[PDB]
Amino acid sequence: YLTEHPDPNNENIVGYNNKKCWPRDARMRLMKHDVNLGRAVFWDIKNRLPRSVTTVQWENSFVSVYSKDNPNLLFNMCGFECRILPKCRTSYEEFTHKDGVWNLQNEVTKERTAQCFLRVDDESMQRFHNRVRQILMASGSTTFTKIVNKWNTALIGLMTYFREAVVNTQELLDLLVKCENKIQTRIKIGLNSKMPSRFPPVVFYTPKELGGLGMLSMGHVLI
Amino acid sequence: YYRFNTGPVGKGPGCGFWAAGWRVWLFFMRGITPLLERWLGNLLARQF
Amino acid sequence: KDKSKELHAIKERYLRKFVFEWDASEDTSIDYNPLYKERHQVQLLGRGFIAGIDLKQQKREQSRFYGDLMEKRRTLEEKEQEEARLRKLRKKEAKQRWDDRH
Amino acid sequence: MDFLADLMDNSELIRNVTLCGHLHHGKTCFVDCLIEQTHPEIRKRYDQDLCYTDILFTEQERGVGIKSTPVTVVLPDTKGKSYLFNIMDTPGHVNFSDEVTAGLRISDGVVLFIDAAEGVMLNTERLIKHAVQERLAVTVCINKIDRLILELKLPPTDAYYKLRHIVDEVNGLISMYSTDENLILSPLLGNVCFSSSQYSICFTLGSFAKIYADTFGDINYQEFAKRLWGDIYFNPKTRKFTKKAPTSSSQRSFVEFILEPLYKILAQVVGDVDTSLPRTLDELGIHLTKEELKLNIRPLLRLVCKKFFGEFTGFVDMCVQHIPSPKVGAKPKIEHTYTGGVDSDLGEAMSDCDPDGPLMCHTTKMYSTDDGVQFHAFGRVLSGTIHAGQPVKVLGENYTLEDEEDSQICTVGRLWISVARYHIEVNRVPAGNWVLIEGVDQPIVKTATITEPRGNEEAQIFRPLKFNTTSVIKIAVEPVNPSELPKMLDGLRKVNKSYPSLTTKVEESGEHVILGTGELYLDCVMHDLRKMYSEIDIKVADPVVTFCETVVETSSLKCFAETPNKKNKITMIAEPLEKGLAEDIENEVVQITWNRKKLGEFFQTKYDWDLLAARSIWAFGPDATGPNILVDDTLPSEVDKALLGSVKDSIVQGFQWGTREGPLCDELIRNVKFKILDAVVAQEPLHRGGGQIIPTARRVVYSAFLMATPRLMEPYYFVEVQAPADCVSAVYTVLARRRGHVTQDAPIPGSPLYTIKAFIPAIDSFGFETDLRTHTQGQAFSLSVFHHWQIVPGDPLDKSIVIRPLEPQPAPHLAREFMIKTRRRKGLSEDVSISK
Amino acid sequence: TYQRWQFTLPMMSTLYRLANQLLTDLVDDNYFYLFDLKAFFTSKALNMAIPGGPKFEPLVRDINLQDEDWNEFNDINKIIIRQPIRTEYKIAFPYLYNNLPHHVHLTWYHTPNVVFIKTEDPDLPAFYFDPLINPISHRHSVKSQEPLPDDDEEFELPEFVEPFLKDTPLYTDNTANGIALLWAPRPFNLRSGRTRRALDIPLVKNWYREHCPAGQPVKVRVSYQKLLKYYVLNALKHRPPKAQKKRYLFRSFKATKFFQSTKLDWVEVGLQVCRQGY
Amino acid sequence: SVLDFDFEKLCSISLSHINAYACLVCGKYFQGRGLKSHAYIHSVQFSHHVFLNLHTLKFYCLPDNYEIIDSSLEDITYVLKPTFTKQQIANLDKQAKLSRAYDGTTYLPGIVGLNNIKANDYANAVLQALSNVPPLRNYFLEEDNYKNIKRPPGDIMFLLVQRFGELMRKLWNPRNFKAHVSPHEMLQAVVLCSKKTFQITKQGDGVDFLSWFLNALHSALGGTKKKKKTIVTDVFQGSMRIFTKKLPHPDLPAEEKEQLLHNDEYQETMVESTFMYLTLDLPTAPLYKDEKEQLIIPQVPLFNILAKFNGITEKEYKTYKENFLKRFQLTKLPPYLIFCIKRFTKNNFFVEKNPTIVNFPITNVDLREYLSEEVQAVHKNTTYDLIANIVHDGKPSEGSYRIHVLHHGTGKWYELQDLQVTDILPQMITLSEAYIQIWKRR
RNA sequence: ACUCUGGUUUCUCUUCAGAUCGCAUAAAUCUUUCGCCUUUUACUAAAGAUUUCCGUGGAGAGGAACAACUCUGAGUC
Ligand SMILES: O=P(O)(O)O[C@H]1[C@@H](OP(=O)(O)O)[C@@H](OP(=O)(O)O)[C@@H](OP(=O)(O)O)[C@@H](OP(=O)(O)O)[C@H]1OP(=O)(O)O
Repeated sequence: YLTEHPDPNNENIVGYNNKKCWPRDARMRLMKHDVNLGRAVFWDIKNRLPRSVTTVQWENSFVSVYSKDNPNLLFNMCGFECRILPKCRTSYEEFTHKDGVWNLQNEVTKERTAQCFLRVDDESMQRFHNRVRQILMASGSTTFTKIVNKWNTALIGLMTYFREAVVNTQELLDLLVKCENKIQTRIKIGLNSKMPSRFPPVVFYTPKELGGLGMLSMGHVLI
Repeated sequence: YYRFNTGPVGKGPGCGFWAAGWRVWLFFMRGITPLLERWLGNLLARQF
Repeated sequence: KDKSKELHAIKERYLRKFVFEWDASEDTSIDYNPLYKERHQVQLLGRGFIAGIDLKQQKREQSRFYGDLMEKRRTLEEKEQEEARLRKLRKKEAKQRWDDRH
Repeated sequence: MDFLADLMDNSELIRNVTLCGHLHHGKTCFVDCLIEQTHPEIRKRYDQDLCYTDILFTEQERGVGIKSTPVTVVLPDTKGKSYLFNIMDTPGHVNFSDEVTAGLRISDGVVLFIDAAEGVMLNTERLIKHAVQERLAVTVCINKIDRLILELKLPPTDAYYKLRHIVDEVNGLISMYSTDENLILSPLLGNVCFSSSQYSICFTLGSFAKIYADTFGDINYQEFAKRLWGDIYFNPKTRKFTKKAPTSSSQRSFVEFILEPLYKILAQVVGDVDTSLPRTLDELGIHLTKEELKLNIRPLLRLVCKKFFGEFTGFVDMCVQHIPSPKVGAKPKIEHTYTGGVDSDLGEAMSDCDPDGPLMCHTTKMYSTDDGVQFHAFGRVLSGTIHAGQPVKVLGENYTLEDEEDSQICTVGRLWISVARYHIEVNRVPAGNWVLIEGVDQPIVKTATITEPRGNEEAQIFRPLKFNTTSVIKIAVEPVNPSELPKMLDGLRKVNKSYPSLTTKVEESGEHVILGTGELYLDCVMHDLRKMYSEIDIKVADPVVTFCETVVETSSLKCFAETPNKKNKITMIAEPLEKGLAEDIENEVVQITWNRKKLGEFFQTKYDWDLLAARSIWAFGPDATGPNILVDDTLPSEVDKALLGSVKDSIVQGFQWGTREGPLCDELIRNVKFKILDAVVAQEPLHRGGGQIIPTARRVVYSAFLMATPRLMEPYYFVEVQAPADCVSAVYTVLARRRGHVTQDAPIPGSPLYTIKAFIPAIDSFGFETDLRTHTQGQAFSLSVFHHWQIVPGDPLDKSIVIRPLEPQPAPHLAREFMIKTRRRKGLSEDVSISK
Repeated sequence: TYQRWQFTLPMMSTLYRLANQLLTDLVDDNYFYLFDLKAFFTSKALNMAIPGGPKFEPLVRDINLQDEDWNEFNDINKIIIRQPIRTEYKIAFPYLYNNLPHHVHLTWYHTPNVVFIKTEDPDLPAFYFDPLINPISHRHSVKSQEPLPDDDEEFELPEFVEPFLKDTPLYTDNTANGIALLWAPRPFNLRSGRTRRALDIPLVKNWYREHCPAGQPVKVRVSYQKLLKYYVLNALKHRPPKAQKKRYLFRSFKATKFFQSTKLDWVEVGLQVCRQGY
Repeated sequence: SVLDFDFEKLCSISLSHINAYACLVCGKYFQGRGLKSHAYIHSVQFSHHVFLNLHTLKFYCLPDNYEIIDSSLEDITYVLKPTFTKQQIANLDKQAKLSRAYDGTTYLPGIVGLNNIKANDYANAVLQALSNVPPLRNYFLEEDNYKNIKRPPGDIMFLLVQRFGELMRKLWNPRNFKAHVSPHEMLQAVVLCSKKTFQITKQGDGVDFLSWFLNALHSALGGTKKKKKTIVTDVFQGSMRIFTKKLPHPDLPAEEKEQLLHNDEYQETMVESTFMYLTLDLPTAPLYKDEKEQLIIPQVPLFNILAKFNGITEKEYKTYKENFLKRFQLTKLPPYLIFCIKRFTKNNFFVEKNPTIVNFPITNVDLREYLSEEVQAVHKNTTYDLIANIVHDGKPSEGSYRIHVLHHGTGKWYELQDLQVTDILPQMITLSEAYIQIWKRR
């Protein structure tokens, strides 16, 4: 790769791609050797595929390296960012407290050899927020039941897709609670121009069988 | 009050240093008065 | 606690609704470093007199290190002059206290 | 104003002098007073001083001078004509004093400054010792005399006693530093000038005597100064200097006739406007206008003192009396600075300072232009006259007669020798005068000698510049983005030329490391780099201290390496150096160039080393100054003595390479007595491969260091923290937190302050001054300069517990983690291999 | 006009005596080590705020310097931290201990320690060796290493040559007052100057500018920090473009025939204004 | 093993350009010497007993003692030292010979497919097109002629120009080994000399970069010397006798127009414009496609460039309030004709490029005769062939460039793109929006 | 010791702002982001650019008031 593309100024890591969602200590170790290997592999892949039939742009790609320098691997998966960390490399006070990780073992060793910490992808969270914005957008004359059912479908879909990632990702919880309050305020302003001082939650959670909106929510509101 | 009641002076309401807030209120009033003058002129005119 | 305080400090370094008055959540003076947390008050060797601090209380609150050193270093004539000055000051203080609550 | 250029021709009317200061404020105030006296156009504002010596904006904003300013003018004298004084004002910081070291070669006379209230300081003592070791004249100046008069309000007799104590301490320090008979300094001798540098109040005994003669009578000023200077007492009945002190209640002559009038004038001025009444002014022979009286107390006092005390004639007279002309003073400078010896014909001609002889100018200072694109090399012209456009060969600091390629020819544009107005009207400058050569900046980095192209073919550059301080604080430099990496590198080069103390090294790990002495020094370096030399934003690393590797125990087993050519093997054993030898060798006490008999006598007398051991081939690190010495103890019974003589150069090169790059962290190694046990090698020259010895030699060095007990060494910085008495104990508390040890603590004589000399490790020294000043709530002040290497606790290669990434390690574990981190950061293999 | 005042030294002495209660005893600017306006400026120009300094909203998002990725040299595996790099270190040397300092301000390094002794008793002479001043070695030093003059052989001085300033008291009663005023705060250091308005003389200003009112509850700290924030924000944006024509609108209204001038008590004017507002 | 001489010559350990000897085997240049310095350490570590000198390029005969090169491996020495005299330039001008490089590639004198920076590749293409002229290579190879002009110490333009010329001569020299040449040194010199304008950090406009380079070249050769007419400037100077008329503003009525004419406002005034490179603007873009709704390409005939004799002389338009009549008339046509299409133009909101085809045949032209009929005697060689044409491609934001140049005399007419080295046929070359064209009078 | 030297308080009027206009400190609008977010009054909080607003200095002009007392430098004094 250096023969094909020299790197005398060490500018390879100048425009590297990394996942900003993960914390600093685990996102990506942009060591010179790891960056050089990533660029070399990307160049090899781009050379093995003709630029006419298809293409692999670097500006919209992702590479992860695991070695003596970088101890983690990053996968984007099916719209879910998951980092794998072997147990044999670092301990860092290993414990079984949260459910946001996955215990993976070997067939022969029959012991937990690596843990996969997963979270909703930034693209997936943005798409869900855009869907919520679309639902709140078509509220000029739509029925309240239609709006609340659209929210129920959206929240149910997201939870059924990645419950573990929803629980793990604090940002996902914050954004879902924020847009849930957005829709609740939309219903309130639909009821009256002003804002209720108390806004009782019986209306928003009584099932439609009993005559209510029946909004399924992932929040925690104490009646 | 913290300083006034620093020592032998009681911890009661007996503090008399109004100048410190008086100057701040004077400055804020000086900033505000253009708005009041402009609106009062708008009312005093015929294009209210 | 101090060791853990330094630990998370280094980790952090590297890794409408009307309100009546200010809130204590904005305080920044909380520093775990005992040297920075407990800063030696600048008494100016018996010459430090803060404005709002009571003069008599400040004299009582003074560490008296400078006063004790001056008393030790003062000669017999200097000690006599200081004793006379403090006696006159005490007489003046008695004169003022006589007027108060008379 | 053409007399400024006219006086430059007279080689006997020049007074090459460099200034020193406890703090840059005091010296620059004096320089500004001198400029105001010489230049009537520039007048200091009432709010703040002009500070004409602070050219850089960084110094102006920070308040501490950054770069030395070589600016002065023709100044008159009381009993003499105007002499073209040229003064290189130096910064008043412990680290920045390294820049003043350059001035040590600019001039042959140091007009040292000492604050009256502050007294002796660590910076002042270090500067005095360095000047004494530099063989230059010293004329002391009691600075801030108004502090004792006004700030302390001390009695006149007590003030005189304090001044005498300060002078006595200075004289004792000078006598300890140098044994020359000219060490006597006193107002009677003319080596002490009382110059407050504030309110323009400067004088000597001769100045006061001349003022007395001008006021009334016709008393000989020289005799009066010789009499009234000391404590000889004055008898009014006898009306003469009576050493027996006849009068019971009389005051000393200096106190009665010199200090007392100044005290009376200050009391009248500061006390009240009615105290400094027009009657008092008339009694003093001054008639100030109503406008001058309406000014505030400080401007009124400044005007009164300036009008009453002349125009600093006493300082000029004192400098002329002792600081020699360049013609007289060139011979000692030729003997000291020149490495070619004064016995050389060109050297002998330079010792005579012949303008019409060969051209030999030594440029050591480097100054950036206003645009910052180009530089200008400032230096003294020892011999010859430089002309605009005349080509010259600029031999660098590393130039030698072995290779002529080390020097390059370049043209010299405008000279701009005059600096007071910073103008470039100078066309040619004679010998002995400072010249700011333009256009020759590119071939030379720093401390390089320019010479005529074809007139001389054997003249060599002067000795390389040496500094008392040692750069121990290292910091990495990287660009924010590599896209414009070379641009930053350009600025880096501009840093290397501008600051002689700063050392830019391209480490093997692809990191550009800047080595400096103090934290403020490196901060100023980075500010100049970002703002001026390279506008690119630069990312840095946490400051690190250069570490040393030492030995405590002798090597257990011998270590031998075989040359590839027919297996020629050299075996050696390393032993720790004798206690106290490291600083002795490092102080240039003994050089490898010394005669074998002289070195043997020195070692047998001082350190009681064996005569056979002394007669062995001695290396003593790089440039004979490295504390790690090498002795070739090979047995003469072996037939390798001829081979050793034929391989002595290769062995020395291998030893110096190993000294520069050790086995642990590849850093400098000191206090290692490498004993070359033996060597078996084929006598055939073909088997004596030059490249097969130095790698083998350094491998032997590494194995011997591993065979011996290895230890890490950190540079303990001396800090003379001055603080008020109440905080003194609290100051120790700071040293308690930063692993500091208090060496001494004494009250300041005549001042309520209190000095504490402490030895702070460099690892914890980063930000120590900030902690001391903030904890003491802005009262205590500190100043830290590197003092000596001290062995760090623990073992570099012992298998110890790995420390947490963000937690300080325990004391026994410091050495191993220091070693591993340094090895990894340098780019070499982290793990230390015993086999390697 | 009452615009400029020319006064005497004793009046400053007595006014400073009276105002000692409202004025702090600090005389050297080194006390405001990291509390001068430049320290707060360079703190605001960064995310980090000193413990004694107020917090600030960052000027920009600054996501580039928020959480940088691990690099070859930026890795904490190699950086050794003997002591925490506190905000004091960054503020003291912004160009060294701060990656990408960018737009910052420069702080004053040091000021020589003001060695001053405040007068304790007026009767005692000013030029007196105060006990706090450290004693000096009054060594006999019978040796004569210093040069010595002739013994009753030269230096014949005329009797008309007096030691210059004579028949004048070296120490006077006003010396102590003046030398104390010479190290007064800003208002009293000036012998004579120009007036300032009543509303723009901040008495409390010197209070919060101090390091801290030590021994105070948390709420006092919070109030001091917030008011220091307000003061530093006031100090930041301070540039008048107002090259006015000095059109005194109030004077023109006074000259208007629709209004007249008179003299009356302040309380009468106050009740007049209350009635007018009603 | 690696030829890194394309990058800037600097120390690998000392960061100094003085006495920077290069490792003959390792390939790293350090400022140290053979004994007790950085180069000594490199020799004792890399085991490379030979190291080429900084200036003489003398490989170390001994590991540390002496530095004397061997003529056996003088290929790198000849590559780093372009020394083709005029007699050798004639051989260089005889490009028909198969000038295989050291590695076996194609030399392509002036049209070598050297590597270009990722950004501002238009500047690299412009430099290559300028270097594609054998006169440019001959001028660059004349180091003695180049060194004749004194270089002022204050200005760094002369040094950057000299470095760029040396790099171009090395690229055009047959002694080169690798077809791809790193423009890092050239890009840095261009950025430093041009005050960061047209820097390699971001994509730069071809016309602006070419104008800046021409101005810098003129400044390098021109100045205080008696030869004010710089060789680079005089090669492509030109002269337009534009009888500019300050015609009245359109808002002025007929009476105001008559008053201005009586006041000689609309009088023609000769401009004597330098016109270093002709700037021919394409006509208006087709707002609505009529023939084929998918895309309408209004090809501009080459006579539009030749229309500057009268069409430019009939221009009565300006962006100011007064409708200035340009009345452009090119008097003296330079031997080198550099036509700039200037397809990019800023609209009221965004800058857009006209996709109109060039439609410019590569044959003889008669615009010089049309511009001035009497000048035909002076301009005997009016048959100018388009030597090198560079066309932009892609979107205006994320776009690139591609050029095709013909060797003088040989007439290869090959594409200068590194991948498509040999492309003689036009292959609808005029179909794309040619960014610029360069032709020689011949 | 000799000749000329000649006001400062003030009131307004008209300009120009250098100078921390001011050793104090507000407000309005607009602009970009941050909390945004429920529409404007608004905000939160910083940056950027204006404006008003409290004030001030320089300089010039015109009357009143001490205009006759000169201050003061020059005038070899
Ligand atoms: O409501 P906060 O701002 O917290 O302060 C109030 C109160 O202040 P106001 O008078 O402004 O309502 C009192 O203050 P003063 O009466 O002194 O002015 C009182 O103080 P005292 O008890 O000293 O009278 C007391 O403060 P604290 O009890 O802490 O001294 C109390 O604060 P809390 O509401 O927090 O009790």
